[PDB]
Amino acid sequence: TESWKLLESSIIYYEGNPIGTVAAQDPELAALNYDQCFLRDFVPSAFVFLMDGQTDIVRNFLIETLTLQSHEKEMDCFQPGAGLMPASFKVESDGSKEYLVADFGEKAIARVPPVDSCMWWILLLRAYEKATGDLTLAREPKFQAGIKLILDLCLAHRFSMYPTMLVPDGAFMIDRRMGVYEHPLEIQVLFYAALRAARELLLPDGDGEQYLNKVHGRLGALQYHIRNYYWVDLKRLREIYRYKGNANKFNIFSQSIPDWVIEWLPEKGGYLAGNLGPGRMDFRFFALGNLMAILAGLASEEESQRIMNLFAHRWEDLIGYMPVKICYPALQGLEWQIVTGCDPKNIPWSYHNGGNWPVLLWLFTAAALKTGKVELAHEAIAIAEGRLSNDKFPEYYDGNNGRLIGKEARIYQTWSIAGLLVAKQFLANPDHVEFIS
Amino acid sequence: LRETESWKLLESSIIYYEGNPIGTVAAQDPDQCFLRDFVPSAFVFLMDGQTDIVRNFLIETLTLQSHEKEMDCFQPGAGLMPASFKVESDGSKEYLVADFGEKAIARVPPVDSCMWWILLLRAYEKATGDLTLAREPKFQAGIKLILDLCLAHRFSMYPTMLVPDGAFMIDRRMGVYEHPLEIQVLFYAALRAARELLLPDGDGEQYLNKVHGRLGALQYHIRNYYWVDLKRLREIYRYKGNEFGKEIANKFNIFSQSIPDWVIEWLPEKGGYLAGNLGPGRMDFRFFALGNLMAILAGLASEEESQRIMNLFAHRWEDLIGYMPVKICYPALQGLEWQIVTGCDPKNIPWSYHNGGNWPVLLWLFTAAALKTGKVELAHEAIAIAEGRLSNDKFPEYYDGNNGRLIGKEARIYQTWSIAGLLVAKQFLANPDHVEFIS
Amino acid sequence: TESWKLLESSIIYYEGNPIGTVAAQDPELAALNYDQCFLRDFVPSAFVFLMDGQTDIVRNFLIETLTLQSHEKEMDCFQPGAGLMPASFKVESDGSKEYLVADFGEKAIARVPPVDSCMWWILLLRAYEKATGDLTLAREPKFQAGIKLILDLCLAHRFSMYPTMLVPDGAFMIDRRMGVYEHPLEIQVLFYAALRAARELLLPDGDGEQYLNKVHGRLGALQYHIRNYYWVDLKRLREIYRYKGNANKFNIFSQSIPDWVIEWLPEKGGYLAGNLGPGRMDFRFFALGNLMAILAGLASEEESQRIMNLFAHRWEDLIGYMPVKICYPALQGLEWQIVTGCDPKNIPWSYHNGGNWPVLLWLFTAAALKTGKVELAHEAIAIAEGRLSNDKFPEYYDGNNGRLIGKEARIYQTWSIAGLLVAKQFLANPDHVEFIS
Ligand SMILES: OC[C@H]1O[C@H](O)[C@H](O)[C@@H](O)[C@@H]1O
Ligand SMILES: OC[C@H]1O[C@H](O)[C@H](O)[C@@H](O)[C@@H]1O
Ligand SMILES: OC[C@H]1O[C@H](O)[C@H](O)[C@@H](O)[C@@H]1O
Repeated sequence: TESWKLLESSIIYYEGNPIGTVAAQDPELAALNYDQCFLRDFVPSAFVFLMDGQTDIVRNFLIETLTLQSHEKEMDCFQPGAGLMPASFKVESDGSKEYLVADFGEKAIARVPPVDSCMWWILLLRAYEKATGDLTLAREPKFQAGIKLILDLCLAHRFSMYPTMLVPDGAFMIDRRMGVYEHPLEIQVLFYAALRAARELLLPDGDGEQYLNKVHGRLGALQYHIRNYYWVDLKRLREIYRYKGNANKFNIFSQSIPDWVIEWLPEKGGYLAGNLGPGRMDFRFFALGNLMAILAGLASEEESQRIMNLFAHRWEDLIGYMPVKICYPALQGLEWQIVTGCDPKNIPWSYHNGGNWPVLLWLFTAAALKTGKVELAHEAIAIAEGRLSNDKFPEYYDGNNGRLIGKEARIYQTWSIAGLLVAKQFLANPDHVEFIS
Repeated sequence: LRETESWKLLESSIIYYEGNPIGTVAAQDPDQCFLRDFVPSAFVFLMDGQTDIVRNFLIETLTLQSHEKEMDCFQPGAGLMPASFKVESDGSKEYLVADFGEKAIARVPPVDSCMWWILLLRAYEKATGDLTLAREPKFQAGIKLILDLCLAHRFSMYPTMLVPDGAFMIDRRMGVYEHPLEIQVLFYAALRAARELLLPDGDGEQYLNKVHGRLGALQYHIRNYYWVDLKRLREIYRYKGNEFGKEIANKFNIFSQSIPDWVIEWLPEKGGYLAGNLGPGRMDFRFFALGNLMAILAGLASEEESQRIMNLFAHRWEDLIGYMPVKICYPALQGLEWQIVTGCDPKNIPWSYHNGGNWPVLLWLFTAAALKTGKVELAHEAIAIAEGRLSNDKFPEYYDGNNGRLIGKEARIYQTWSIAGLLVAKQFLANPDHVEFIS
Repeated sequence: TESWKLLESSIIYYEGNPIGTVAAQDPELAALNYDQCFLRDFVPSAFVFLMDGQTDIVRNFLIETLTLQSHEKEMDCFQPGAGLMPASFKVESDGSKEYLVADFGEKAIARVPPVDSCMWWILLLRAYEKATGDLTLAREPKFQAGIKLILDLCLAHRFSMYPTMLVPDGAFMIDRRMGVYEHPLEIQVLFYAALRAARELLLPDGDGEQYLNKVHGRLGALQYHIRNYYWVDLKRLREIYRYKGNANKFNIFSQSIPDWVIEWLPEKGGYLAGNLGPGRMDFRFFALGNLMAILAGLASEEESQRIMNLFAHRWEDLIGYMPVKICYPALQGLEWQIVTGCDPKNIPWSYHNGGNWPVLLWLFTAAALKTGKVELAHEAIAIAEGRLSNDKFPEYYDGNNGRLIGKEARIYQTWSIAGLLVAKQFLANPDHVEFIS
């Protein structure tokens, strides 16, 4: 079919071998960095290849990125943690020899750190092991060392009383300044998910035993903290609205609860908030964080049900014309200005700021399946299928309900293409959902 | 239909000049004849068969054109028609006095008045069968003088007609300057009429050549650049800014971030409309009813395009028709935009008058367009709504509010074209062949 | 000196001959259309060459543009008036042959019409005749025909009761949407100035006699209308503020007089307003319109004095760090949005919207000289000289007082360079001011 053929065209070969897929195949626009392979972008590609049985590419991807981990990465005589995985890479030729060049954030726009990338790497490594049955790769000293360098960076002692992870703005899939600084849901959910993965991956050698305990320790803390403090429902909103200023551990002034939240939430709906920090709660709903919370089992069974109840009751908002809304609602007017620095790629209901992202369909489908809401997966896929092909698989969609093709969206965006495929594969064989859960 | 209340108010409205009927007053609110206002009145009379008044009207208004008018030490184009005229008595004789814009509030020029004159002449012709009138040397000269002004050479590459703000039914500053839809549509319609009405005799062939050239360029321009639907909207939203060259998509440099949020949500999948205005760096996305409805009747819109406009009305019935047909334009300018665009004009406050008001007269255009596209149920529902209020409300000039719940703030009562509007619409409904006069 | 050498480098040769100067010599930025010769840009260049005695270039410029007038210009099967001069032109090669390509507005951004260009052409033709003493050029049938085609376009009967000229937005030096639609001062002043020029240029043959009368007729009307209706001073503001709604011929609601105007105007200051139309008066101050009104003698003697009194009392606003402010004040916030269509090149105090333009120094100097305010010319030139060279002659400056180098300004902008030169030439020999007056 059309989609498989596009996916194969996106494949990047290195020394005769396939090692990844390009971000997009848009002929008209500037190559920019979309000719590169992004670690976060490759995940849904990997899943298609894993399910198809052609696993070489995923193995090689993991081997090459592990080697990139060891590359030299710096800006102005300062090195980040050694475990840092890159945002993306591409294949360059100096005459006859081929070599890999990575962007670890020293080339990236706004110099954002690709914090979710080392998380996805660990998750994908686990996904690869479960899908193939190849235990050989994770056992090697190289990979054990690489997992450990990541954990060193994650579990490093920081100035905080909480087990969450502190990041600058634009740390995850949202790579632009969007007020997702401090402790955004996505990073915490993926952090948790990566810690869970690390348990089966870490060999319990003398050194490893030290790591597994730290992992198990943080997993517990992290789950308590996210479920008790990030969780939002009407019951919880009533509690927060009545809190005293200066029980409230984060000093939330109830006048700082938005109007829209109260009217938006159905009685049986709920979700994990976007962010938590001193004097601050981000009541914006972030899709990927919430769906992965379901998949990774971070959310409880009821909480998972309440999230899908929320998608059901607020379908136009969160799915509309193109699944899935990245976050809701959009920053608008002056708020857009202060929070994003007048970032013109993120105008209201566009891109990170309220846009609709096809790739997220694969997470929505998995999470719908895990919670038994099959009808919702059918409808979301039906919606996506009706437009994507005709629209040439746009990177994103814009507007309250995703009616517009994204303002600066690239066409033939690989994870949009891969997102649809993976969602159809899950629908055909729901047991494959185990790989991401 | 002559026994009915409306007809009686219409007969009362008639102005007489030396024992001859020449027009109708704007209102009988407890005055003078506006050229644009007379059109619906004329339509009722012609269908009923009283044509002497329409004929006399065209004669008298043609004579006024030749009158010498000036502002200060400068005189404007010879072919300019007046906004209105009235009968002032010497005491010993009756004579006609005209307002060509030199007496008008805001000193605006009535461009549409000339348009409507030509259209009414054709309307006269096609209803009576009388060809003699338009063929008279006087009328040929009159038509030509109007064409001289419309076909005035331009500095720009736009085949549209350049005008100042408030140059049509909206006679007050409303941000309708430059290239407003209504004017372009009536311009097109006036050119069409000029194809039949003009004689190739003498200088006639030279005029027909300029007319035919413009009709094509103008039709192409409006359909390709003013037309708005989701498909087209998606293209514009993805335009890159600051494109320079002969072959480029964004010829008018529209910045997508400037496109309002309401438009995206307002359009139905199967609906569409022609934009309010188009100029350098600007697109007015406001829906304008008279321009859009005339674009259907004059055949300026294609068949599909005409269907897609009526789909919009149906899908957005409360916004466009609501309590009183028909919303003059949507949406209202509000807050700081109303200030900047209208100059804090207290008569055009949000959802009032020109700025989002509902105007009875527009019902006849809506009915005509409904019939022509075969959506009769819409004309019927529209007439039903209007019929239920007007008589009781004493036929107000317009209505105010998002949906026209309020009677117009400064609306005149017993407004003639409000009355005529309803009569015309009913006459079209009874005999849909009468729609051929404006098409 | 540095400036002469830069000016010569800008010179454009055609078939071995110099025919004009490029807009800018900025190496780093995209060539765009700044590699072209703009008719409005060439004027201050021409003046330098006229004063230097090397006049060939100006003669050839006029001959070539006259030929361009006769070129085919259209968009979508519609032709503008035959007299339309182009915005700009450049030299192209098809192998060995060289040919001229013009932009008449069918290539221009936003499709703006270069209405001021045919005006400057006539003015420059007159300037050339007076400076050189060459009466040969304007007498030729070609040039008489060309002047006449322009007049046909200008004096064409339009739907208006006034003698002013109706234009779309972006018709003059301000080539972007800036609320200068309808009847902007600049067009009216230049129109007047061009009509005055046409009197000495038009041969009084049988055909010409018909033209001269129309010219003389319009000159009178136009001057009355501009002086009586556009003129602004406190006396006039008091009159307008007390006007009744619905004496007031343009229906100006006194609540639509801005606050800033009243406080801004000194007792002995005055100016010609930016625009006049139905229900509308643009109280913004536009520099070029006002200065040319002085030069062309459109303004009276006292009115000219009151304009310079205004520059003197409001020097920081209108001159500040870089002469001269193009218009004051800037459109801001929401007003910028509605009026300019969120045009990012025209953000507040930037470019057309409140920017400071070096080129305008040559008009300021001429107008200061004509009115006897020599000290003001010295100071304005002193100010300009201190920055321009070091800044590499930026196209424009930004900010309330022109502290910033213009946001997207090109460097080595020819009319910035030429502007300074012409202003120094005028200061050295004030009798040369006659050429533009
Ligand atoms: O498609 C590759 C990249 O595109 C954009 O930069 C997205 O914001 C980022 O999340 C993605 O990884
Ligand atoms: O009824 C006479 C006039 O009334 C109002 O002024 C309307 O704005 C105008 O369109 C109409 O022609
Ligand atoms: O410098 C050439 C051109 O540059 C910019 O486009 C200016 O707005 C314009 O006035 C000038 O003619």
